Amino acid sequence: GAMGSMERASLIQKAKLAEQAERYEDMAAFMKGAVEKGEELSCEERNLLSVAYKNVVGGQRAAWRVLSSIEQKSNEEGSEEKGPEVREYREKVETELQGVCDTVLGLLDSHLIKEAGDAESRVFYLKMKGDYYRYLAEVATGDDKKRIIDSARSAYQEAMDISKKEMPPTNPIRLGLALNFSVFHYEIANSPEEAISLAKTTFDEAMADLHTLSEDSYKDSTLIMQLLRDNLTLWT
Amino acid sequence: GAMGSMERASLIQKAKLAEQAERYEDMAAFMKGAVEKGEELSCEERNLLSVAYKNVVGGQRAAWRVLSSIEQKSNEEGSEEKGPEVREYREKVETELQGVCDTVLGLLDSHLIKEAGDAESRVFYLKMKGDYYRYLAEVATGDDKKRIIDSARSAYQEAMDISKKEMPPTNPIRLGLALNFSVFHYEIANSPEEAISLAKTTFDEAMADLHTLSEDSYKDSTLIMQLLRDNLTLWT
Amino acid sequence: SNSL
Amino acid sequence: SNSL
Ligand SMILES: [Ca+2]
Ligand SMILES: [Ca+2]
Ligand SMILES: [Ca+2]
Ligand SMILES: [Ca+2]
Ligand SMILES: [Ca+2]
Ligand SMILES: [Ca+2]
Ligand SMILES: [Cl-]
Ligand SMILES: [Cl-]
Repeated sequence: GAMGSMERASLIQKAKLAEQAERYEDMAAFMKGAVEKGEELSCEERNLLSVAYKNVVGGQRAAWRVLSSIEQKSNEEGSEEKGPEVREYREKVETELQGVCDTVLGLLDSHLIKEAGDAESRVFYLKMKGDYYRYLAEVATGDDKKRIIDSARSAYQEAMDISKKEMPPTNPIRLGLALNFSVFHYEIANSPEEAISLAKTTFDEAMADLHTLSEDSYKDSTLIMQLLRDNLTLWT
Repeated sequence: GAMGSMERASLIQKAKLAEQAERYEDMAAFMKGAVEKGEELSCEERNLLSVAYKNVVGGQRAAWRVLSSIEQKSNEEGSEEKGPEVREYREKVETELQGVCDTVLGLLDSHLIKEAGDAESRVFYLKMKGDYYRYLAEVATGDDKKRIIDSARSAYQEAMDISKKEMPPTNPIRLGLALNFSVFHYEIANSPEEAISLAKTTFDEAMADLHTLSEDSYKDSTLIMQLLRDNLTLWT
Repeated sequence: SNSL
Repeated sequence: SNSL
C-alpha cells in the first residue's frame, strides 16, 4: 500500500487535516493506511474511518442515482435512442462504487471485526458491514442480489443483538444502527412495516432512558432520535 | 491517453452526464480526451472544458487555502510543534493543483490557442491561460514566481487587446476576461488601483452598450456586471 | 429515507 | 475578490 511508509500517527493527523479541507478521498486513503498498520482503532479513529468512506461513497451514490434516472428515462416509450454512453458511464460509476464498498468490507474482514471485542467497537464495525452491503444492494441486479441483501441483514442483526444486550437504549451507536437497519427494511428489504416498527420501538425506548443522561449525552441521543422521527413522518 | 479509444461525440456526451452528476474529475478527463482528438472546439465544448477544470481546480484551491492557513498558524509564536505533516500534506495538495494547471496549460499550448482564429475562441483560450497561470501564482514562492505572474499578465493582456478590437463591451467573454484580469491585479499583482480602474471602466462601458441587447443577452451581460460591482464594493 |  |  502507498501509505505503508507513513507513521500511524501521521496518517491519523493527515486524515484530520483532509477532513478540514473536505478532501474525503485523501481522508479515506489515510484511514485505510492507518487500519492496515494492524492495530485496533480507538473510538475517534473509528469515526474518522466512517466519516471518510461515508463521504466518498455518498458522492458515488448521488452520481449513480442521477445516471440511473437518466438511463431509465431513456427506456421510456418515445425516448430517442442515444446509444450506449449513458449505460457505459452509469456502469463506470457503479463499478467504482462497488470497489469502494469492497475496500471497506475488506478492511472489516481483515481484520477489524475479528479483533473487536468491546460492544462499542464490535457494534460499530458490524453496523458498517451492514451499511456497505446495503450500498452494494442499492445497485445490485444479478445472481447475487439476494445474497448481498442477506449479508447486510445478517450483519445488522448481529449488531442489533449485541447492542440490545450490552448498550443502553440511548447509546448513539445503538441508535444509529437501529436507524440504518430501519432504512434497510424500508428501502432494500421491501419491509416498510418492519422499518416503522423498529423506528417506533427504538424511539420510544430511547425516550424513556433520556432521564439518565447528562446534558451533552442528551443532545447526542436526541439528535439521532429526530432522524428516526423524520423517517416515521415520511413513512406514515 | 485512456480516452484515446472513445469517440469524440461520446466523450462530449459523457462530459455532459458527468456535469449533471457533479463528477467534475470525470468531466475534465472526458473533455481532455475530446481536446486530444485534435479538432477545434465549438463554443459549447469550450464551456464544458472550462466548467470541468474550474470545478476541479476550485476544490484544490479551497483545500490548499485551508491547509496553508493551518500551516501559517503553526508558525505563530506559542504554537506547538506538530512535525512535518501539515507541510507535507499542503505540499501534496499543491503538487496536485500544479499538475492540473500544467495539464490545462498543456492543452492550450498543444494546440488549442494556435488553431483559434476567431475572436471568441482566441479570447476564451487566452483568458484560460491567464487564469491557470494565476492559479499557479497563488501557490508560487520560488525562483519563478515573477515569471509565472508575468505569464498570467501577458496572456490576459493579449486577450484584452483582441477583445477590445473585436467584441462589443457587453460581450460576456470580454466581461468575464476583464473581471478575472481585475482580480489578477488586486490579488496577484499588488495593483489594487489598476484592479479598481479596470473594473470601473469595464462596468461603465458595458452599461452604455446594454441598450443594443436583447432581453436574453441583457441578462447574460448584467450578471457579469454585477460581479464587477460586487468587487468594487469589496475594494472601495 | 434518512440514514445516519 | 470574486472571479467569474
Ligand atoms: Ca511506527
Ligand atoms: Ca480486541
Ligand atoms: Ca454496556
Ligand atoms: Ca471518430
Ligand atoms: Ca481555426
Ligand atoms: Ca465582433
Ligand atoms: Cl464511461
Ligand atoms: Cl501527504
